[PDB]
Parts: sequence; structure tokens; C-alpha cells
Amino acid sequence: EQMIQSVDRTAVTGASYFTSVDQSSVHTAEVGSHQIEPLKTSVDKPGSKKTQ
Amino acid sequence: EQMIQSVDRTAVTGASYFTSVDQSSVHTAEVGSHQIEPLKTSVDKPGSKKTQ
Amino acid sequence: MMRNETRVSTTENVVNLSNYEDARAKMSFALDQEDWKSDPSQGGGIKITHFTTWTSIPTLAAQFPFNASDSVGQQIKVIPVDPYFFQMTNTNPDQKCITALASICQMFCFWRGDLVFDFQVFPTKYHSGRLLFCFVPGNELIDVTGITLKQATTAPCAVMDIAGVQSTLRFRVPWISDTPYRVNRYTKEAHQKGEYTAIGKLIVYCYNRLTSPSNVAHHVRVNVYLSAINLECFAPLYHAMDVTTQ
Amino acid sequence: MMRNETRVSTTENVVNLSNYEDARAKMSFALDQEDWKSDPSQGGGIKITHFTTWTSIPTLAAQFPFNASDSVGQQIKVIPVDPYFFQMTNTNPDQKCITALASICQMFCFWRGDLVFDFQVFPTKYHSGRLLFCFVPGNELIDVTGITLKQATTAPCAVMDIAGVQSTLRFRVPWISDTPYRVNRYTKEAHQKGEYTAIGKLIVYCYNRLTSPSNVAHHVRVNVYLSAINLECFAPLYHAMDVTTQ
Amino acid sequence: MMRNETRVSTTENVVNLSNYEDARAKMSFALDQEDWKSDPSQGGGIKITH
Amino acid sequence: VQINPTPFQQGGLICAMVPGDQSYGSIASLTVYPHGLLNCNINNVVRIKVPFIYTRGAYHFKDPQYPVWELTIRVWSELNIGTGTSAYTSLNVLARFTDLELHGLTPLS
Amino acid sequence: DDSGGFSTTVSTEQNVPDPQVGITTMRMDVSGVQAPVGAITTIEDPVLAKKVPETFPELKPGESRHTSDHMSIYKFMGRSHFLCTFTFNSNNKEYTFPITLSSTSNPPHGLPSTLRWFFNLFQLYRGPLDLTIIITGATDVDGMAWFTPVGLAVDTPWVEKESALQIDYKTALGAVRFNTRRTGNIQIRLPWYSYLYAVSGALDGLGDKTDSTFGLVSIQIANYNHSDEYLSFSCYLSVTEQSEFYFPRAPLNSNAMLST
Amino acid sequence: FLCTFTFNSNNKEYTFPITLSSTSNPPHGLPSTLRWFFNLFQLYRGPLDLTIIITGATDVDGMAWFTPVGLAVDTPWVEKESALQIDYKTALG
Repeated sequence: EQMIQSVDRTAVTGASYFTSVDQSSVHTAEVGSHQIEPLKTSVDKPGSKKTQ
Repeated sequence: EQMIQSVDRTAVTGASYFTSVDQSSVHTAEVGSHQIEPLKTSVDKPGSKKTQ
Repeated sequence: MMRNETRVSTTENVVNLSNYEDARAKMSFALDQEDWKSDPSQGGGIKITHFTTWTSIPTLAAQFPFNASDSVGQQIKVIPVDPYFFQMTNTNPDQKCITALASICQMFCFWRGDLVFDFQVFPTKYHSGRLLFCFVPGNELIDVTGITLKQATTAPCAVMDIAGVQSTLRFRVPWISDTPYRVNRYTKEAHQKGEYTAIGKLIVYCYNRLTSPSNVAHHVRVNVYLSAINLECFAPLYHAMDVTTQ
Repeated sequence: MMRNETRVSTTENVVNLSNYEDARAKMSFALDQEDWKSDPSQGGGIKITHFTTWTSIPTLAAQFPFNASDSVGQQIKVIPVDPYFFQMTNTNPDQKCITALASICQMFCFWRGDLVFDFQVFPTKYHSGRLLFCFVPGNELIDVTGITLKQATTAPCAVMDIAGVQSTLRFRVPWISDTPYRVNRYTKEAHQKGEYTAIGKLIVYCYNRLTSPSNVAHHVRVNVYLSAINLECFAPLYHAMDVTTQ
Repeated sequence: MMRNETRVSTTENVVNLSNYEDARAKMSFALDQEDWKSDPSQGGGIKITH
Repeated sequence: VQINPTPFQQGGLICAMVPGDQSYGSIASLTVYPHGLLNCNINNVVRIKVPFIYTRGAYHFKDPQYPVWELTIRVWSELNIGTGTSAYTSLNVLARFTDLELHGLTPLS
Repeated sequence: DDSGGFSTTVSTEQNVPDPQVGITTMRMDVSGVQAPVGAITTIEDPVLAKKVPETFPELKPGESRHTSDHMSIYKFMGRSHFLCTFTFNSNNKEYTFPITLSSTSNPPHGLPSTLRWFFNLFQLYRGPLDLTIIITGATDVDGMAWFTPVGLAVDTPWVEKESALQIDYKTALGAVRFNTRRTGNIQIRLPWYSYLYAVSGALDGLGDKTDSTFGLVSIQIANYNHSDEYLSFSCYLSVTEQSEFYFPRAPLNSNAMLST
Repeated sequence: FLCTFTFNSNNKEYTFPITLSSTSNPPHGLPSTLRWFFNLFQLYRGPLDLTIIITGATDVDGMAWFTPVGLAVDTPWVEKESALQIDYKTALG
């Protein structure tokens, strides 16, 4: 007896301010990552509320 | 809380050359076995590709 | 007194262009011969070091429906089992739809690999019945249309219920060929006993009827994805494949 | 029996002039191939081994005064932020005054580095008021003249009192560009979206009025020195730069 | 300064065809100079080396 | 991407994340993109994570060189119904940023 | 959580390159006895789409008969393929040809047969190339071939004309000096000179005419010609090992793969 | 020896096979030493070596290429014009 896995159905997915409960779920695709640059085209810090 | 067992649904059943996947499975009935004979009506070996 | 001499060998000053070690460069325009490094920043690590990318991913090769008004055992669509197969096109834009596997293998003479056909049906949950995917090996040309349904039960095959909890069957085709590879005979323009294109054909039979109510559709369409495993090709060339017009 | 042979490779007897190892000499006129040594006597050790000499030293790139008869927030002079910038000339001798940084970078395609503008005002001790050096990044061409003074307070900038105990502000420009370098589009003769010259512009605003008595002058002139730090250029060429006529 | 020179010996660019070391190949059409291995399958070991 | 079929309808949809162009690349080869496949049988909501695919270092809003990403919706399998079944389905496309970086403040609008 | 969100339906980033090595080697029966769970599955679930496929009792296919892997790019594109061809006609004519990776550029003016299919298989492109050209025709012609990066000025592409560029612009950037009689062959690295990072294959608008192209080689001749014989050059491009590929793209149709 | 051939006009494309059949009488096929030797045995597997000599008119820029079985090539033992494109010729080797 070998069981074939399935897809999830009910889960709390969404932002803290933007929340929607789905009855049919799907795994979100993600390829690549946030690649760091040893050569940055700008020499600044990234913008934030602390500097704005 | 006592759970009543059910019938299987999805399984890879079939021959290596004759393969069909069913979405609704059923347990195959089998009574008896391959009964050996102390008295064989023929005195030969069973046929095979090695002798044919 | 210096002693430096060599003998001039033959085949001198002839451009060699078959391998990588002779088609490299001895010279360069680079000041002080500079090297350009690797930066995995603007891509994110999505890097191709081998041609297996466009092969294993299933790509749509064909399309056929399954009506409910057909007899049991009627032949629906055969699949000539090769990576060269595709039949789709487009009118906007005007483009003959290749598959991503048909572009890799068309730049070669020979092909070899265990092809994995993925038949995604699109039913409702209540469209019931079964189909038969019977692969018949050999070459691209035998009279497989004359093989009856119960005669096709002699060959190895598989059945698939249209209903259930999944809708895509991954059919791993065995490497069954007289030759250990199979030449791009599409590059040539003549049939010859010994050179071929496919290792066999694959009839979609009507194994059972399509039982459904009237508030759903009377037909279920089947996409034909094209994927593979353990794929190998050699002897490179250039060829643009043409639509197999079935 | 001797065994000496090699195969004649292609691209033979073609002069290679891009790097240093092919543009060297195999031969020499020197008797017994003599070497000329190093003597640090007639110079005193003032020896250039790298091109950073004419770059980090501040060189006058522009000149603008600051009158007292101007409104607060009136645009005085923008600086297109690049090492290519210069506007001075001379009548005796007849020579267009280059900067020492504009000669280094003009022999390249691309330039990169944190430019340090040095604004030396020439006031008395009693000329009071403040200025605004607001760098606005991007390219050489945006409508930065339409940006208002309080709109220019959104961008990062700096203020400088005209009086005090010093008179020169070193403005380290950040490397803010969409591209990691910036092509010598002055070598070309056509605008194109994607190739540019500068990483931004820098308006000198009238941040405060010039308060001064009548026994001193009514205006304070500001020299624009041109210096840099962490400067890099590549892809060499030859180009003579022209005067940015503002 | 590079120092690379040799003297051009005589009997240059004459095709030698008597032995095996001169009638070999310096060049090949093979992509990345590939080698074809040995498979004793379709013959069964009936191999002539002499 | 959020759609909603009633299970008496059949058919299929496809959403693909396409950078650069809808050029002479094949429609039947679009599974090489990070994409989504919609069906009237299994599920109705999928989500897609895609990275920053662009030639230069960063993206210019006030004057872009070319759009970084682009989504298209081709009919992957036609919408077939019966009598009285709804002849339509709904469709929604949600989007958000991940790992945001901001540089180059401007005073103008 | 890093972003404070959640995910319910299993669907993530898809199509990561290089799943398998394509030379056939052994990592007994592969399937058979156990029922095939890999045949029937959910393609809408990408985790269930990454299941080991089978449908039949199979076993080991064996090994291959060439150690040279004919399925890696670094030994597949080592064979050099056609780029362009051009002929000279008069004295000191300066020819200029780019390397335009745009699929809009139909051959000859652009990418021909193998380069147009291959360099439109992927989105981003970064690294140096190789160029192999052949001198064919009239002999004893002393010409000069040079590279010019983007941004810098060069003459008009795909146009045989007189040179409007001075020799001090030509000697400072980098060129070669050769006669047709001495060696008759050029196998040259193409330098990756750009202030932008990478180049693309299929773009639109002003990004297509700027961000697809990366380099250009332009040639002016001299001593051509004596007693009338045509001199024909032909450009074949080849690959090196310092380039890397990014974002595998859907390949082109059978229509735009035009051959010369 | 294998074969010999001469050119006559401009851009003529010549095509010759390596036909190990003993039915192929020389010149069109195996000549003297190759016909005896390569009909001493049944099966044959492995790579060869070919040595050719340029004889005659000088300063001719030609091109020689191999074509495997299955793929298309021009008609053997026939001097004619080439009907094959250069992108088919540069891709194969």
C-alpha cells in the first residue's frame, strides 16, 4: 500500500493587511533568488522610512 | 472515536507489459491455491522456453 | 650557436572547425589579456550548463478530444513516438508551433531516450469511462491501424479512468529499436530499409464509452505533453522540422 | 634521425595589437641584449606607477559667482556630474582649458567612481548666508530646472554657511546609475535611450540671501574643483572632449 | 620581449606514407575530440589483433 | 491568479510570466516559462513566484528601457458547457512585490 | 515568516535548468513489480509533477558509445557556424558588420540559420565569443580588422563605403595587422565591452536596438586590388568557456529559422 | 589508394562515399588494396584515417566536410553544383 500525495485545500494564506481565504490552494512557484551584486550600479543605502 | 475502514481508490495495478491505471479500485477475490499433486497424471517436466 | 628546427608537417594552414580545441582563439583584442568574471546578480542563479532544460519539462505536442458518440475500440489518434513530433500552429502570430524538445533533437542525426508522454485530460469529475494508450514498437511505418482492439491487448499498454482525483498519465516509452539510435531521416528525402525516424507508434483507443449527464459536456479533450528521461543525442547538424500532418 | 614537426595553425602572420604580450618585442638592437637599470637620482622618487595621479587631486572645472541681488531658490548653475565636465578657456595662450580628470577618462568608453566636487567660495569673513548643492541623479537630461526648491528638499543634499572658519565643501557624489558604468556617448554623435553621459545633475540653489555691508563686495565667487575617489575606467579609445557650453 | 624562433629544416611539406606515426592525423572533425570505446557485444569476442 | 469554475464546465487556461517579448517563440513551448496551468477539475487558485529578469542593474520608472515582466492568458482548452450551465467563469490577477529595494530619490513628481 | 504572509495552494517558481546529465550511463529492473505511481499524477501540482515517471517494466538501458558529451553547450557549440559574408570591390573600402542578437534581424542582415535559433533560446546573455573568418579570393591585400564597443563611434553597419574614421582612433582602440599571404586565418576572441551588464535576444522598441546588440567588428582594406580578382570574406562565430546562459526561453518557430 | 578526381569549373561540388561493398568495382568503390583488405572480414567498427594530396593549380579556396548516414548530402561520384546551403555545412563540421 503506497499513497500518492495530493495538493493542499484549506490554508490561511495572505498578507496581514490583505487577507483572503481560498478553498482551493496551489503551491506558489519560485525560481531563482535575490542575487547579491559585488558590483552595484549605485553606491547608496536602500531606501526606507528611517531615511525618508 | 472508532474509524470504519474503506476501499482503496488509486493504485498502480497491472502487468509490466499490460498496464492500466484505475481511478476506482477493488480487492481481487482469491480462494484456494495451487494444490500440489502426489499423483500426477503425466510424468513430464512442465513446459518452458528452455525446453521449447 | 642556436639549434632550432622542426619539419613542416602536411595538412598545414587548413581551417579545422569540428571540435572545440581547434576552433578556439590563439589571439585576442584584450589589453593585457583580461578575464571577465562571473556575477550571479542580475539573473539570480538561473544558469544553463547542459541541454537537459528544454527536454524533461513537458511541452504540448498534440491535441485530441474524446467524444461520447464513438464505438469501443475505435482509433482516435496515433502518436508516432519520437521527439520530432508536433502538430500545432498559430494564426496570431503566424508561427508553426514547435515543441521545446523538437528543437533540441532536430540539430542532431541520432536520438535516444525514454520518452515520457503526459496525457492531460480535461473532464469534469463525473465524466466516466476509460482509454487505452497502446504503444506498438518498431519503426514509423507498419499497418498498426489494422490491429484490432483485442489484438492490441497482446501488446503492453495501460488503462486510465477519466474520473478520479488526477487527470494526467505519464507514459514512459521504452527504448525498443533494432538500432541503438535512430537517424534524422527527415534531413534526407528518401525512404530506405535500415534508416527510420521513430521507434514505434502509439494508438489512443476507445477502451470504454464516455458516460455523462446532459448538464456537462459530451466530449473531453486530451493534451499531449512531450517529455523524456535519460535522453542522449549526437552527430550535430542543422535542420528545421516540418509539421507532422497526421 | 631527427623528428621535429608542427602543424601550421590558422590566423598566421596577422599583427595583434590589443594586449601587451603580443605587442612586445621578440627582437632588439641591443648588443648582448643589455638591460637598463633604475636610478632614482635626477627625479627624487616622484614616480608614476598608476593613473590615479591626475584624478584625486582637485582641478578647477567651472566658475560661478553668487550675487546678493537674487531671490531665494533661484537656480545659479547646474553641474552635469561627470569627469568630462569643463568650461574654462584661455586667450593668452589660445587654449581650451581641460581638467586633469577630463584627460584621463576621455581615453575610455566607460567611467565609474565616486566624484568629489570641491566648491571653494571666496568671501570675506562677514558675507553671510547659505547655499544648496542638490544632486539629482539619473542621466544627463531630465527637466531638473522645473523642480522647485522645496521639491528639491526631497532629494538628499547639503547646506553650507558662507561665513565660518573654512570655505571649501567636498561633495562626494554617489554612484547612482541604472548601468554599472557609463559609456562615452560623446564619442558617438547620436542620442539613444540606454546610452548616456552622466549619472545625474547638480543644481546650485540660492538657499539664503547674501547679507554684507557696503565696504565689502556684493558677490562671492565659487570655484568648482573636480576630484574623485575609487575611480575606474576601461575599454580604451582616443577622444578629445569639447567644452560643455552650459 | 618574447624569444621564439626555430630553423626551417629541409624536406619540408613532403607527404610521408611509409610508417604509422607519419600517416596518422594531427586533426579531426570530432566535436571536443571524442573517443569511441569498445563494445564486445554484437560480435561475441571474435576479434582479430594479428 | 484567481479564477472560479462551476464543476459542470470543462476547459483549461494558462498564465505565463513572459519577459521581453511575445516574439517568434512558440505558444506550444510556453511551459519553459515559470507559468501556471488552470483546470476545471482540480483547483482554481494558483500563485507564481518570479525573479527580476532585466539587462541593466535596476529599473527606471520615469523612462523604462523595456518592461521587465508581462503576463498573457491563452485559451489552454476551450470552455464547453451543457444546456443551462453557466457559459462563463471569473478571473482575477493579484500581484505584490518581494524583497524591495529603493534608490534615487527625486524632488519632482 | 519573512514577509508576514502565507501560502495554501502548492505552486512556486518553476523550470530550474539542468535536471539531468544527458550522456547515458548507470547511476536490474527500473520498474515492474511495484505498481506505477509515477504514471498517473497531478500536473497542476508541481511537486506531483516532479515524480519519477514509469508505465512499464523496464530495466537498465546500459552505457553510451562516445565519451564526448554531445549534449553540453560548451562542446556542442564548439563547432563554428555561419554569421555573414561580404566582398570588396574598390580601393580602401571600409566594411562594417555588427553582431545583432535580435530575432527581428532576418538573415543575411543579422543572425543566420544556427545563430538565430540558438541565441534566441534564452533571455539574458553574458560572456565573450569566438569568431573564425576565412580569407578567400585575391591575394596580397593588406587590410585591418578592429572591434568597437557600444557607445563609441563607428561607421555605418552593413555598408561598404570609404572610411570616415581616422587611424589614431583605430590604433588606440585595438586592431590587427596581417596580409593575405602570410597566414590567411583569424580565430579571434570578441571582447565583452559594455557598461550594461548583459544582452538579450528578443526585445521591442529602443531596448531592441540597444540592449540586444553588444559588439561590432568593422574592416577596412588596402592594396586591394591589382588585376581584377574578387576578395571574399566570410564570418563564422564560435563559443568560449567564460560565457553563461540565463532564463531558458521557448524556442523559435519553424518559420523564423531561416537558413543561408 | 581510394579515388581520384579533378575539378573543371567554378564552385563545383564533388561527392565521394566510402563504400565497403565488394560489388563496388573500382574506381567507383574500393580499389586494389582496400577491396581485398576490407573484404577479409564480416563486421567492421572504428574510425579511419584519410590522406589526400592537392595537385595542380594553386590558390584555390575549397572546403571539405563529412556527412553521416541518415542526413542529407549531394549525389555521390558526381561533380556538380552544390544544392546544400552553407548553414548546413558550417553546423556539421
